[PDB]
Amino acid sequence: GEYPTVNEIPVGEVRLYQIADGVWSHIATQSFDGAVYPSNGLIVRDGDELLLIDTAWGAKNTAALLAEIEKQIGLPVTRAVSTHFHDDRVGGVDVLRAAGVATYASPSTRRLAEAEGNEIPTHSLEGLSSSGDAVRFGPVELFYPGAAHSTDNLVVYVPSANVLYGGCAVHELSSTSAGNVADADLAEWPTSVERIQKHYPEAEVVIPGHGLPGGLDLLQHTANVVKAHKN
Ligand SMILES: C[C@@H](OCc1cnn[nH]1)c1cccc2c(-c3ccc(CS(C)(=O)=O)c(F)c3)c(C(=O)O)[nH]c12
Ligand SMILES: [Zn+2]
Ligand SMILES: [Zn+2]
Repeated sequence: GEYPTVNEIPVGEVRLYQIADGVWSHIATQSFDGAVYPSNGLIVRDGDELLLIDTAWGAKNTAALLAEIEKQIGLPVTRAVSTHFHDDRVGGVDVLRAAGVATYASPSTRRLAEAEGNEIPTHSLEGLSSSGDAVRFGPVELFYPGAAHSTDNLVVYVPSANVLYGGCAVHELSSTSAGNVADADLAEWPTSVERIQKHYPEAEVVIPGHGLPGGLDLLQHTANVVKAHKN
């Protein structure tokens, strides 16, 4: 019943967590540079189909994700959106594509994934190239807040449930630094978070790219930890 953590997640297994009616997060763990991390994605019911947001960080994790969705939900995943180009978002796209899932990302994400040697979603999401842009995609809205954790990071809102999935632009309340900042814009990140706060003031649940969901406080906390990292 509590939100899953690594201590409950061996690398290779996947857990789902009900967030709201027709909204789950998925949680998996992965090793990277000799340390183990959790990471989140999202599942949104789309009538009798499912929309997936982000892979489960790796090929075997993503296969395990699909099997867990079949066990717990039993509806087919038909589309997936990756919210930036790092392996915790696109690693497993090849598994999805071989399982019949149509994979999508912004052109920016596709270019960055290709340049870095990461797996590449098939379809380009236009209409997201300027900060503040939003488009509909099934039961969600996709929003480009500006550069933050990465230049291409997207945010996802589920209007039926007022669920804000921040992806890696948003950190959990317990965080003590801004995570993996290799590709970040620390100077722009607070402005991008401010755009998220102005756009989605009625968000009830906020989900970070890694760690525990909470409320709107995650947004201000993220700005605070990023500013202190920069300083
Ligand atoms: C898949 C990959 O993405 C980075 C990358 C760079 N180049 N290519 N891939 C990745 C690999 C390994 C670790 C991470 C983390 C991370 C998240 C939170 C904390 C705890 S905290 C907020 O208090 O600091 C952290 F310590 C690290 C992130 C992210 O922050 O989103 N992305 C990671
Ligand atoms: Zn990332
Ligand atoms: Zn991340």
